[PDB]
Amino acid sequence: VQLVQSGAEVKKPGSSVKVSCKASGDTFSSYTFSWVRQAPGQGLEWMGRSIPIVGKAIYAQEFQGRVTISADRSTTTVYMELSSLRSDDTAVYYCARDQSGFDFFYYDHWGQGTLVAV
Amino acid sequence: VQLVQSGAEVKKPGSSVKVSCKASGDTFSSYTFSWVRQAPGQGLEWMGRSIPIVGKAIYAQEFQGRVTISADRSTTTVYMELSSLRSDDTAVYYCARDQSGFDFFYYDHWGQGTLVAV
Amino acid sequence: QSVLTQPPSASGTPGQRVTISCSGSGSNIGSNTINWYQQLPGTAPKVLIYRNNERPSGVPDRFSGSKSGTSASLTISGLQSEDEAYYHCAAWDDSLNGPVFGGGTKLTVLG
Amino acid sequence: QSVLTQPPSASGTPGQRVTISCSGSGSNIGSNTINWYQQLPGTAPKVLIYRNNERPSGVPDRFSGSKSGTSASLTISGLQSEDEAYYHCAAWDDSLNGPVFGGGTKLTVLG
Repeated sequence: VQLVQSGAEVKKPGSSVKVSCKASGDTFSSYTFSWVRQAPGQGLEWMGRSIPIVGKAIYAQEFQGRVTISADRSTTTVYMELSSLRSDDTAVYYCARDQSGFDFFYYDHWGQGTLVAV
Repeated sequence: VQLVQSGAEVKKPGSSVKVSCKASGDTFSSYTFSWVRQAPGQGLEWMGRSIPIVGKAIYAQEFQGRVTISADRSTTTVYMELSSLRSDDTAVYYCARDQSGFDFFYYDHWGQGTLVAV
Repeated sequence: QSVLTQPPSASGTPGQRVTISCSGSGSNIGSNTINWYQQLPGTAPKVLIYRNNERPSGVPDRFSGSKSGTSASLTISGLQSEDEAYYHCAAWDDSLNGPVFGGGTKLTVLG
Repeated sequence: QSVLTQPPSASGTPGQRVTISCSGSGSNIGSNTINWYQQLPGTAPKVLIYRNNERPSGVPDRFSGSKSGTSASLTISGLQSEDEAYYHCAAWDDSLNGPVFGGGTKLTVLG
């Protein structure tokens, strides 16, 4: 699992969020990449999970519908966009293959991550 | 839902206490009063729970008898009789409507109360 | 005497948040929700928090309650003049097959 | 801000055993297993303990986890210079119906 992720981005508050997570060396149709952010000093913070097949997704109860997670099987990528952009958003966004059992359940291998400063 | 209980009762120890609370502006058949013991400035204590239909009732786990239930649907009234009075019986009777669900269980409201001195 | 162990008395100034804890057993608290009752002195008791997650009749949302294991805690953030009341825990018990009740905790308003 | 609470930073001498705590309620700790992740400073997090008992082969025996009711303790043990990392306790939460994580503890290697 090479785990490809986009670079660090600082577009400022009220702008946009871009987080592409590319699968590599594995089958993406059975491997998803759920998203976790780290608030400084607050540890890991769950934001959502994706299903490459069908297209179903689950978002954090705290987060609104503004967070948008989708998957592209042809390019084997997971696309995450957050409409909200505030000072609290500043975090490093990490997406991980979800373990095993067709890989939708619980985090094992996080990628390099994308530090977003807002 | 307004419940009207009897007034202050003073009774000699070892005697019998008759106390009733009335149903007003409601379906007495579909309402039940589960009597609750209440010592002044002290924790509540369940006595019994009855139903107007058939007349089935359940009493305190500690006391197999002690208190007898009766219910009259025509007068929409519930009567409680206590026997073998003791000094510990100086407390209040609060009745109680039974929340929802055809009003056979749980507690929602209470009658003004009936203070008894033994 | 009460199965549910409540403190006998408590104090609190207006405006602050205070918790009251009642503990019971796993058959009545760990297997059933607890119900918190409030009772102004000299008056009939009312219901403050029920099902641990809702208020029966639009009761001030500043009131709250939590349940964990065999323990429950009522937290109120917004102390006010007529908050002096007796607070009770109630829960069904399968071993006794009846509603077991707490010993009642008096919340007062300090000067 | 996280639901699960962890110490901010626990330090110990090399060779010594260090305990990291994770406290919560029975909804996520009592009802669901506790797991411990570690991330080295500047590196992606790697699994340390999952389901409180099994480890992913490479992990040495020093790292162990214990769960008691609503509390969890990870005894890292055998402190080495590379122990310095952020430690996060994680569990499924039924109230939130999702993964929840701890506040994170910064292990420090003393001289």
